[PDB]
Amino acid sequence: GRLGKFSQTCYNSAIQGSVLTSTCERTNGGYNTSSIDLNSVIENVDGSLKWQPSNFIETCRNTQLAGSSELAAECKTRAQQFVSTKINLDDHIANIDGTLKYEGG
Ligand code: NA
Ligand code: NA
Repeated sequence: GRLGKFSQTCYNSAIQGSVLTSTCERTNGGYNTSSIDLNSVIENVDGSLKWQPSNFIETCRNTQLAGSSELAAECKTRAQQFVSTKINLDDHIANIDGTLKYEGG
């Protein structure tokens, strides 16, 4: 399961806020410096940093809009059974001058 392992062929890595920057070896020699913002892939669960789960489409089926604003679907529990669920998209999706935009807690 060899996902990741950037550190093996990079150096001068550092973190500032949510951003990792490092200088990494290219396939045919030479280096490149790049950054990755970790806010979209790591989350704080009750004081513990965790990798965010796979996109919900991987573990949910039959997604649809129920009525004017609810996302409904059937999703897998940790025990791997599908159950019904819904979420009101009006909670956090706004019309900003004609375009759908997220506004989070
Ligand atoms: Na560079
Ligand atoms: Na505006």
